[PDB]
Amino acid sequence: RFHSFSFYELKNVTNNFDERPISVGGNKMGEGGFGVVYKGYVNNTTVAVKKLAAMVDITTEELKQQFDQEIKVMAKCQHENLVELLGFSSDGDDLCLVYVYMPNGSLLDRLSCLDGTPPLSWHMRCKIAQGAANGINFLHENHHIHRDIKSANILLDEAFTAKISDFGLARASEAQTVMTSRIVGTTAYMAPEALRGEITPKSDIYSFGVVLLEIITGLPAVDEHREPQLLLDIKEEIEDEEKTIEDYIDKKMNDADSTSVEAMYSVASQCLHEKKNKRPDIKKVQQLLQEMT
Ligand SMILES: CNc1cc(-c2ccc3cc(C#N)cnn23)ncc1C(=O)NC[C@@H](F)C(C)(C)O
Repeated sequence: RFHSFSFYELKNVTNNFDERPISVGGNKMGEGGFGVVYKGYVNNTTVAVKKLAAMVDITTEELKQQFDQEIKVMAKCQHENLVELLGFSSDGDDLCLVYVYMPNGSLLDRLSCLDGTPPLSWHMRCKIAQGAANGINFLHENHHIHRDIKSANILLDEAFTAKISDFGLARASEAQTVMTSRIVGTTAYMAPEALRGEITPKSDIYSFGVVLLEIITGLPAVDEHREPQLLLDIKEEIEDEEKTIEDYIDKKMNDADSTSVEAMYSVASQCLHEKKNKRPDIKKVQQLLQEMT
């Protein structure tokens, strides 16, 4: 179970929600469409505090439903490859979620070496891939579709254990795929059918395939000042025999052998089937990654 903080704790331990980035003396550690994440301290524990906010176009009602989803999901799902929700504040007109602080931040930022952190070794990238898959597997076995799988939502503890975060968009799975009029996610990560409003766990797999390409290449999922602009189009250029995965391997690594890299790439490529029904389910992905080390 959880703890019910009021603001005055959360406000006051985040330097009154100091929105300046950590690196310039504030408390901001990251931000997304649904809020800003702040560094705080509760008792003797460093925490991450997410204060919700419509950073994109969405309703207060939608924010509140997302807040309630996250609690509901976290109340049911405890696992070492998921983040740990300590508690929340609903006090007044501002919603906060409090988590155990993750000392290595997001996988997106570590693949970028943001703030000067050292590149991830191939050995740690394999541990991260296996961990994220274990976490997704746990969600699907508990009949939850994540719907927002991306490197920004994979956090890393001091041993680089991968932790899936951000469950406000999650949905129960079951019978047959369902459709919604509200299309959510980050387009560079999204499966075809999810772009069309279909809700299905197969879309989590596709998104995980993109994360695996990020892990192998260190490239961003989308980059305007790059060609191609979309990472997932790398599969088409390798499949057309123009290039090979080795042309794209991240150079900021000295411990990556061709055989394990091709094994990871092969998994990513299966995940990235445009046809939803040709993709491996998460159990299969998990086993493929286990066989790879
Ligand atoms: C995005 N960044 C963080 C996020 C989090 C964190 C922990 C749990 C949760 C849950 C959600 C949600 N929903 C969002 N975040 N979250 N914990 C730390 C960081 C961070 O920036 N750590 C510092 C390092 F990066 C380093 C020193 C190398 O700079």
